[PDB]
Amino acid sequence: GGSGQHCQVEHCRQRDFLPFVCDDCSGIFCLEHRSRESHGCPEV
Ligand SMILES: [Zn+2]
Ligand SMILES: [Zn+2]
Repeated sequence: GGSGQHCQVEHCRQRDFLPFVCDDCSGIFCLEHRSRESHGCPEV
């Protein structure tokens, strides 16, 4: 929207994404990124 929230994973793209933050991991996460498991969520 305005440089407010961006996927923690630097590898992620710049294009718009799904603003999904992890309860345990404050870092921003995407809906698709989950399937990739690039972040390695503790509850995933
Ligand atoms: Zn992402
Ligand atoms: Zn997480």
